Amino acid sequence: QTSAVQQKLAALEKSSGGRLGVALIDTADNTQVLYRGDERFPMCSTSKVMAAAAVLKQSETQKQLLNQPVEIKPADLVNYNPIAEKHVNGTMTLAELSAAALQYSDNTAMNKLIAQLGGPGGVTAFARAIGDETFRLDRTEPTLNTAIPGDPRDTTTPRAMAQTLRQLTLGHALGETQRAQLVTWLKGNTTGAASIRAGLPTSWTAGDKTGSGDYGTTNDIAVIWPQGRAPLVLVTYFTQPQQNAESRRDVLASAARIIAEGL
Ligand SMILES: [K+]
Repeated sequence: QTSAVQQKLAALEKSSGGRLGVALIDTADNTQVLYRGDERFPMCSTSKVMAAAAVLKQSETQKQLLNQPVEIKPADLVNYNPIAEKHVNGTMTLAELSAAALQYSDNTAMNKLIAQLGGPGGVTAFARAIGDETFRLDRTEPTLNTAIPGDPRDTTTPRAMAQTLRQLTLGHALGETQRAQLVTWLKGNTTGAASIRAGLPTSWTAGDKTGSGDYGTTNDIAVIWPQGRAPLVLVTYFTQPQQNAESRRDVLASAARIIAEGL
């Protein structure tokens, strides 16, 4: 079937000129709403959630891991490094790198998480360990953002990412103090006010991770606490046909507003 909500998302998509993917899980009743839910999209910086979560999982068996220093050298800086550049020729802890990656979208910080995990495939391995058969991380920053149409590298589907985000933030994929830390980090994101959360009633609270890349790729994944009811998980991915396209955070806000109005 095609619901009214799905038809509205298709109208939004048509007007946008791009390709929109949406997955909602309403934890009040476990129901899902999806739009292109099984199509692949480039994750861009939304993949930082999986990497940070994989390090949190490692920390369950190493109480001091998050306080472990990692050297930041000039050669490690990539294209967007607002926290790591302050620490070149010094160190950041794995907690500091996780916070920087998640809350500031620091790409050097992501590369240090990836390295801690043994490379992109270590991120994918953690995904598989928590039941996500779809996610794949193939490259480091910045090349994981090339976002070329039809390229499977560094992609997932909206359905898979919503399910994973639920398990990580609300379920039991992580230990309870690690889950709480992930949620704290997401709720302190600095980059999200124009994306999903722009489409939601302002009384609601949320944590999110944005992403952006080539092909005007504009993404957000969020855990949401609406006023008065059980939490939601919402994924909104968007990508466009030309390599140089502009970001469209407003499309993500519009998708979220359609979802919220449909509850
Ligand atoms: K970024």
